[PDB]
Amino acid sequence: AFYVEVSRSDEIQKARIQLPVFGEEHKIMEAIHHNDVVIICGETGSGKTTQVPQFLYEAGFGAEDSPDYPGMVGITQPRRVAAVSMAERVANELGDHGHKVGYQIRFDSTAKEDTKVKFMTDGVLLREMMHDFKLTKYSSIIIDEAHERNINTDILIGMLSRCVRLRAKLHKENPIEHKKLKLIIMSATLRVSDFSENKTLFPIAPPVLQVDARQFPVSIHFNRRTAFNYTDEAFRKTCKIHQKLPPGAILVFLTGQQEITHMVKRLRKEFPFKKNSKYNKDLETPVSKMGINSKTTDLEAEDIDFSVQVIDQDKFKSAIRYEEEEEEGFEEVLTEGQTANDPLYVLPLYSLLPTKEQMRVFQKPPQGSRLCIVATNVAETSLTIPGVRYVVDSGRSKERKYNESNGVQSFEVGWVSKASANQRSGRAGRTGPGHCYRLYSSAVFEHDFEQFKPEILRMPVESIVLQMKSMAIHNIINFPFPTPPDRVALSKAIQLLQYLGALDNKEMITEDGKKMSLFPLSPRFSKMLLVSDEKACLPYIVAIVSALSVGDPFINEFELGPELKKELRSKFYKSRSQFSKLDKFSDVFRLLSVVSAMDYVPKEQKEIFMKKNFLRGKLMEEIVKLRKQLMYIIKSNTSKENIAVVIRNEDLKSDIPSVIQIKLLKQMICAGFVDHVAVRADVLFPDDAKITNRTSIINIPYIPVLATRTPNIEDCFVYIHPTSILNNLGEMPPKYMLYYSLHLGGNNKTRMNTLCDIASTPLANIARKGLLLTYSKPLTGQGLKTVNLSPTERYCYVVPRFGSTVDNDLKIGWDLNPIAVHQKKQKGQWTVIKFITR
Amino acid sequence: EDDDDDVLLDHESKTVVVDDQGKPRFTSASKTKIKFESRKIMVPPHRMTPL
Amino acid sequence: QLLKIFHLKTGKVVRSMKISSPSYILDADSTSTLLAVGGTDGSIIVVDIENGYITHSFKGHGGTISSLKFYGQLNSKIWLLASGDTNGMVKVWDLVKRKCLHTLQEHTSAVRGLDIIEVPPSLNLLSGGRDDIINLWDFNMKKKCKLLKTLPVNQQVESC
Amino acid sequence: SQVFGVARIYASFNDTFVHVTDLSGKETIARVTGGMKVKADRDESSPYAAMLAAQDVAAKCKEVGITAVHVKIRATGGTRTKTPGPGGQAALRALARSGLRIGRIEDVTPVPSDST
Amino acid sequence: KVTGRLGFESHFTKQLREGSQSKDYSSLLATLINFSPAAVDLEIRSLNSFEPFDEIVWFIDALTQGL
Ligand SMILES: Nc1ncnc2c1ncn2[C@@H]1O[C@H](COP(=O)(O)OP(=O)(O)O)[C@@H](O)[C@H]1O
Repeated sequence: AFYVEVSRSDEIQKARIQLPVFGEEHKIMEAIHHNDVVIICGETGSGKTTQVPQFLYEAGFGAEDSPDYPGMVGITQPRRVAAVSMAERVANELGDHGHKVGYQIRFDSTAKEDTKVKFMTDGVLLREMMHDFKLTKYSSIIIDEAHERNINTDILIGMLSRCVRLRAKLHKENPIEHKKLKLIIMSATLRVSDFSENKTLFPIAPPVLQVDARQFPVSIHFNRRTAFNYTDEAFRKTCKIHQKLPPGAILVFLTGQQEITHMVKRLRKEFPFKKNSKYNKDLETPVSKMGINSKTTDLEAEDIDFSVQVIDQDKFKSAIRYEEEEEEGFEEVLTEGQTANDPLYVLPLYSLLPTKEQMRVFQKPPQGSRLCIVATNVAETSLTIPGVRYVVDSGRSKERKYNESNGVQSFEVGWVSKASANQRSGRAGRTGPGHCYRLYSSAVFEHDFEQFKPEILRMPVESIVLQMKSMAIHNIINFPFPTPPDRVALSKAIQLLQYLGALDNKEMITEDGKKMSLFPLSPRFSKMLLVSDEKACLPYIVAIVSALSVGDPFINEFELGPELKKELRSKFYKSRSQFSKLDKFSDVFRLLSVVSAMDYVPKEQKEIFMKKNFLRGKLMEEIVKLRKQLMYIIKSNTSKENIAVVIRNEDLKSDIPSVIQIKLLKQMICAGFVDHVAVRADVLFPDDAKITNRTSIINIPYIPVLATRTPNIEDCFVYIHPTSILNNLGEMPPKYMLYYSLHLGGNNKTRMNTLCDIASTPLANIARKGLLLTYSKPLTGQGLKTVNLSPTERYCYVVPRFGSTVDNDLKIGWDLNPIAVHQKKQKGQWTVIKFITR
Repeated sequence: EDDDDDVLLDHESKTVVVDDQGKPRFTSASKTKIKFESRKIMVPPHRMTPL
Repeated sequence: QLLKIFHLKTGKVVRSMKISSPSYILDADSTSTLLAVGGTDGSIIVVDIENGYITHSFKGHGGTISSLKFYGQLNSKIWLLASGDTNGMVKVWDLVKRKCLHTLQEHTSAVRGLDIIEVPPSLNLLSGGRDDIINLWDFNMKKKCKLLKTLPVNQQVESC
Repeated sequence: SQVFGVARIYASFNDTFVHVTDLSGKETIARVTGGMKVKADRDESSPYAAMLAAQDVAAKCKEVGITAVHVKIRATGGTRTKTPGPGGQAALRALARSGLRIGRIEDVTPVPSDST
Repeated sequence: KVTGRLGFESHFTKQLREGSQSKDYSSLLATLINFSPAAVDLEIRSLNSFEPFDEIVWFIDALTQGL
């Protein structure tokens, strides 16, 4: 009832006494006994990730004898590597009780039997909570390192607040039919007021506690320059460290799996072993390399490419131009017994490691060999390496970056914040007085490193609410987030998902919606790459979405546009009318064909095409870098073999589409941007349009869907951008056009980002999946009759209405051409199954 | 008022990527005819001209 | 007509393939997710069982195909196949490069019962038969050799 | 590379036999009749009975390993019908359909030179 | 085959929506009495009967204000 007797080993016992998380254990357990939602504001290097669930098993969480808390214990590491490492850690810690510890890192893994204090992953228990909205099983829930402000942590505590509210409400009247629910949140920083003292997240104010530790002096060293190749900078620095500096292990904060494996094999090459055992151990570490776990697991920040970034040396120096021999950290003496060419026990640590390389960090090196870790953010707050003294930091971590309405959308490696950078630097003075080497200047560290942002701010809210719908929570408009986003924007996100087909009219996610939610990309592009696996158009569509995600390739008006300027503009227009232009005059076939032209060129003939046909070098190289990776991503998710697909060369390169494939890709990009459609104003207001041929082509007015039509003239009247093939030829613009986005010019004319042209019927066929269009009654005035088969079937002939003109509250919308449908009479209304070809 | 007409309806590799739990996974296989048989039947030479 | 039943509460026919020859030998891996089946002509298809379809063809061989075996340790990069025979031979395939590793024509009847292990890539294998010879080999990854024969007086079927 | 059996399809009266042998003649493989498939005793010379009999022989012979069959049709001979009935063509059509390569169709029915 | 200028809806349901927003149905009933019985059946069999029941309670209130 009160507790069951626990036992641990002697050395781990005294280690728990020596680390300062043993001091506040009674105050924490009494705050847990007196209140459910308890906040802990600890840090890394303390011990709170490990020993607090042991404190909960001491307190009686997991004890069947207590009638208050007879349930499970769930410890929620957001990274599955952290989940398994702390699982084996507390399996060592509880010892004779240590068989009561378990892990569950993916969804296909279910609960193992021998545990009652089990580790898991954030997405794992969110799907668990989704199919168990009640959560009978788990008496307690531990949210550690929630300070990171992940989207998974945000959705996690946003569900868990209402979860613990309803569970406590049902429990406090009757303990028999309803048990307690003890929520224990941890963090690394102390800015936990957005978790505790937010009235939307918690109207009831929960108690806040601390239990931090001690740290030896960290000597931080900023370099006089900042190198371009940070890998070679860190490698040269770390060979000088292991050559000259006193003993103490190394942690190298670098970026990715490829660079980390290259640095690990280079370090093993520089400091090799003669012994076959250690040589084969390093061989096993270099052999076991990759894993993905695409769909049937949770996901992390190792998608490894969705990034349109680009770089150079003048770009880097112009970014850090505020920064205007004897080097810091090169002070102490080499110690005796420590040779300059000592063997190095090298270990990579990225999130895509196997378990039999994730356990090898915590093994002692051979004598005469110094330990070394080359890693990324797993060893920042969750994990810590017992024995490091030198840490060396590149200051760049891979996360999500996206800016709006301009086609920049990259999952790139930016620049880490000041708080997280100092948290990475504080691992130097951790075992003794240590040395951190930050691979830049302190002027750089001052300027471009911000102080304190959430993934819910860095990621689009449409993908955020699609993630919530795949996790099956429906009361999203009033859902308690720490940073609840713009309600206008998330209502536009729900409207956008209804437009794309992810959400029905009763707001439950479809199968196509879940296949959109699997993607680490925008909902529009995810719809594109889900739909275009039809009739061999996938290289064309992946070229188009790669071009829109990388940005504008055409050197058009960042330059000229008297004796050579005329000839250069003439040859520039000739390069436009050349192999850039052969198929139609819509807009975007040039943007397809310039990348299809990258197959018609040998590798040593690289610079002549950009330098002749006015293309940007780094963007034109990163689109043909991005195309392979994006085709890999969508082939991996939609093809019948998930992980094992590879991308050959010519199928990413090219072929040539004639007529059926250009009209098919036209309806594909319509499926991409079905709510960014536009009409020539003759078919809505032919008097105000003044439809004449001598009106300029960037003055024939276009009207978007869903926009308010007040009696002012230029409300919807947005115009064509000058950078299309219209404004360059302009004979007669087709009536229905597409755009990507809108940019207001200086003359108060909202110019466009026009894409293509549809007449009526592929637009209707695309919109049919969406919830844009509302059908009419069957119209058989002068035409041929509706043929039934049954009182629930119909072969009728109906006109569709796009922009919902029923009860027109100024949302402008237009009719289409009549089309023959095949209805099925669902629940009183007549939904449509398909169309009928002529 | 000109409406278009579009349907809009509906090799191998030499490497592995295994799993997070062991469990290897290989790439796709290449694609996969009846017989070449014959039958000789004699004609008696009184049903020859009808044949 | 190959079928697979998921043994769990969904006892439905998950996948169903149309194989070429009527087969009479199957083996799944020591791990899961690999099922090898060879017909009564020379064709040894192997199938990933999760998303069930053909992952390797292995035309390769001759005659109707006797017992065979996998080489599976979880999280490896080797993944061999054993591939016995009726006219006495053992033709070892891998699965990571789709190549015939070593052709071995040495037996006199149906090669039933062969097994693969490593002892410190060493990877010794052992192939019995309806003839009385068990005939273990060293079987290196690049080029292989032979060792002792040690001749049991049986008609060995599945010499584990 | 194929190997050959020999059919020896016996199109008897009130019964039908099919049993493939290796092409010596000694080691017979899978003797079936028309009786051991149907259950009526009236049509143990049925074309359907010979059909599934030849199907089962084809399955067992593909299990053993023979792929082609030199086929030899024998009627009951003697001073009797001297000529195959319907069961011979029925078994012939069945094991010509059932995935088995066929070679050298003949007639080995005995001829009497005027016996009794 | 197709036929242009069949824009959104027929005059019965158009006048029904306008009459329901205008709180009287007199012109709707004046049309409905007037036009042919085959057309009357052809429109009244399809009155869009589903979960908000706007069109069908508008029709019942129209016959209320009629008789
Ligand atoms: N799997 C493991 N095996 C052995 N030691 C570990 C393991 N994980 C963490 N440690 C050690 O335990 C100590 C306590 O850190 P930990 O509890 O993991 O994080 P925090 O300090 O954030 O609570 C650290 O010094 C770390 O080196």
